[PDB]
Amino acid sequence: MRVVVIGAGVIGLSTALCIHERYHSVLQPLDIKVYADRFTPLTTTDVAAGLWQPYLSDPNNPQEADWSQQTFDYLLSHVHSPNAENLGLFLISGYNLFHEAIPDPSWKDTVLGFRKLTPRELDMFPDYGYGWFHTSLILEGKNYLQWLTERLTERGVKFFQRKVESFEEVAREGADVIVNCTGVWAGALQRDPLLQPGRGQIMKVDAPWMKHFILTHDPERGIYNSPYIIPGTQTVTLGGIFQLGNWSELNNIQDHNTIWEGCCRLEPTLKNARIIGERTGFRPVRPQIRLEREQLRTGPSNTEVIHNYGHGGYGLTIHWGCALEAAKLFGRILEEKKLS
Amino acid sequence: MRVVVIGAGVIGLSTALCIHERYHSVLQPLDIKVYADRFTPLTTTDVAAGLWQPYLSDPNNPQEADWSQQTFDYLLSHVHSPNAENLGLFLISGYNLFHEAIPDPSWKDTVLGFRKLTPRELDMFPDYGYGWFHTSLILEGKNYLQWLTERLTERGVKFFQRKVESFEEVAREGADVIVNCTGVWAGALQRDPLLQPGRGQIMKVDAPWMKHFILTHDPERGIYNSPYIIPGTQTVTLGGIFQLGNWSELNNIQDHNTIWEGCCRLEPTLKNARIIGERTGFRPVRPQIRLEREQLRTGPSNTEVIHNYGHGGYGLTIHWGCALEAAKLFGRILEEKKLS
Ligand SMILES: Cc1cc2nc3c(=O)[nH]c(=O)nc-3n(C[C@H](O)[C@H](O)[C@H](O)COP(=O)(O)OP(=O)(O)OC[C@H]3O[C@@H](n4cnc5c(N)ncnc54)[C@H](O)[C@@H]3O)c2cc1C
Ligand SMILES: Cc1cc2nc3c(=O)[nH]c(=O)nc-3n(C[C@H](O)[C@H](O)[C@H](O)COP(=O)(O)OP(=O)(O)OC[C@H]3O[C@@H](n4cnc5c(N)ncnc54)[C@H](O)[C@@H]3O)c2cc1C
Ligand SMILES: Oc1cccnc1O
Ligand SMILES: Oc1cccnc1O
Repeated sequence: MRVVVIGAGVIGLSTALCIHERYHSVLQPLDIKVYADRFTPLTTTDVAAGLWQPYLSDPNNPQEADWSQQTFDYLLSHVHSPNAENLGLFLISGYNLFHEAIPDPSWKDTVLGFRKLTPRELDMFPDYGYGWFHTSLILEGKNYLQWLTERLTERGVKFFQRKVESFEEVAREGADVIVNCTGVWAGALQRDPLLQPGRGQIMKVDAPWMKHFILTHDPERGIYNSPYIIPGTQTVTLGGIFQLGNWSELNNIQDHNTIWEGCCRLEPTLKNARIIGERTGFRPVRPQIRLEREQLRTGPSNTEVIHNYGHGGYGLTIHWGCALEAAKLFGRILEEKKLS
Repeated sequence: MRVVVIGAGVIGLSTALCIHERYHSVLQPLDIKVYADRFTPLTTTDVAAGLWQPYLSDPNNPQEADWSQQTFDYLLSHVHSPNAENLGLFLISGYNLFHEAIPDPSWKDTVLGFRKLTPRELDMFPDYGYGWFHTSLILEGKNYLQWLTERLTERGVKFFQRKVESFEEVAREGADVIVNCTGVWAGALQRDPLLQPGRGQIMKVDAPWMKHFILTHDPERGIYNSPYIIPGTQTVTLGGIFQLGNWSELNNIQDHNTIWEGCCRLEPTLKNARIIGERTGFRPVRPQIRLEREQLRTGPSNTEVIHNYGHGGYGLTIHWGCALEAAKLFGRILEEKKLS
């Protein structure tokens, strides 16, 4: 039973882990290998602040609401363990701000102590007249990736640095199952007109007095395109850039100024902050996550492919539920192959 | 009009400033001097984390409730000014934890978004079965003292390092008004059996993933004797030591282990925190603050004394209200001296 996971971002590594921990005791030769073009300092997952918050509107696929929920419940049950720091997991509260009244989010009961902003609170934000406060979680991409990595290593999973040119190439070389977690780059292996980059650019700043996240929302400009501030473990993330179809993996002066003007307007104390770093990445945007099986007809017998990609701006928020679901699909392959 | 402020902790410095800004334009020869034995790194004020939160039970003197509200309102009006960091002022949310239901506090409408804990939140704290969540402010002593100092200097207020042996000594050398801001040490200038040290000890820790304050309450061990965790700007404060009558300005191994065990039980992730510093200070405990006038019968004509001391575990919380009220008493001296 030879398994190749393509992708070493959050989706790949979590999925790889979830499959191993669930089926290594019911499969004798269960070889799991991770093939990736880039690893854990240099993926999109690394660029993310790691805040748990799904989109405000209900998911096209209501399944996604569950996957996010399961991810929250799971992370929360580990927020008070000696590991948390190593994962980069911790609790944070903060504000979602809007110009006008809007309906509560579907997830309002997943988070802790979700409530509307009282007028006292809104006065700290001239530009805003409505919003929420709640306590969520941060799972810092970098850390989380390192942790998954050493968890995978100690479980025997081998890692290889390579670009896969096609599914067949990997099946040809002997994989029985292929787990496709190639993110925004999925379409280079199998055309997907629905999958597209939402370019994001962030600034890492030194503002340790910042203890709340602050997300602003403008329907006029679109989701993820309004300034946000998200404190991390060691630094504070400044953002508010979302540009569909842009493939330029390079920091942009204009976007820098936009991050900075928006965030300073939002929180004046930020002016005396020190700029540490800046980064760009590509949310793998898609009307819904592709997470399903496909029998790839190649040679004598077809090899099995589990797709797990298109997590847009919520990959950390949802990764774990998706990983449990990929593992499920994996178990169904086994029983059909009469190996369970 | 020669004015002497005795004391350079938060009470001295804020009262000095408050008096200058309110009366420098209505008195020509208004000279203000601060006499203190210890300054801004070496005061009890500096040992304090800076959380704004009055005692749970109502004050002996209900005036104190306003003085706190006033301090809060004022600090909150500057939370977003571009000075804030220099002040060491910032917003923070957090938990008050209890073993049993208790009535809401009187200040519940001063803080932001005050509410009770939901069951989900309580599960993060086995040992506790009830509590609060709300958003407050932190005014870090060290920074705030540094800030007042530069404000006072540019106002031409002179500081002198010296231990004052008596009120007479000071009046003898020319002061018309004396502002008594000598904290826990006040009894040495005028016996006060009501005033006593509530010794405290705290650990400063490197735990920057900690974004919430956590205060625990136990009636069996009593106020400030229960473990607490309070994130600052650069470090986190570990505490929960209150000992009436203890005059030992020296870090105690036992207390160290108590802080540590209590806080680790409370937040297991603190196990891998790095210990940076440790400090001891003396809460100026007294059944109520002494903030009032006294005409001290010295030499030919008596000199006026404003007492401002005995702020216990809540000096930073209340200091501003206290200063405005000390200035008011000052205004009354002037009109009696027929000089307004
Ligand atoms: C700026 C920003 C902020 C974000 N903030 C949040 C947040 O705050 N909270 C949240 O939940 N989500 C957030 N996200 C979303 C999150 O960043 C992404 O959803 C998530 O990282 C998607 O990860 P992935 O594993 O799908 O892909 P990636 O992390 O990009 O990993 C894809 C992997 O596949 C590999 N690969 C691709 N093609 C091949 C190939 N042909 N051969 C070999 N290897 C290949 C790549 O090398 C890489 O290893 C944010 C996103 C951005 C851009
Ligand atoms: C461990 C600990 C933690 C605390 N945490 C908090 C908190 O989180 N939030 C909060 O609101 N409060 C807290 N407090 C309470 C706060 O620290 C005190 O209320 C406050 O510092 C008292 O300030 P003060 O200016 O009266 O006295 P001090 O800060 O001690 O200043 C007194 C000054 O008077 C001088 N002085 C005294 N006698 C003489 C003399 N004869 N001649 C000359 N100078 C003299 C001293 O040198 C000193 O300069 C804490 C206290 C402790 C001990
Ligand atoms: O830019 C983002 C901010 C928060 C969550 N997801 C994103 O993509
Ligand atoms: O130790 C303390 C913590 C918070 C407030 N006051 C104190 O004294």
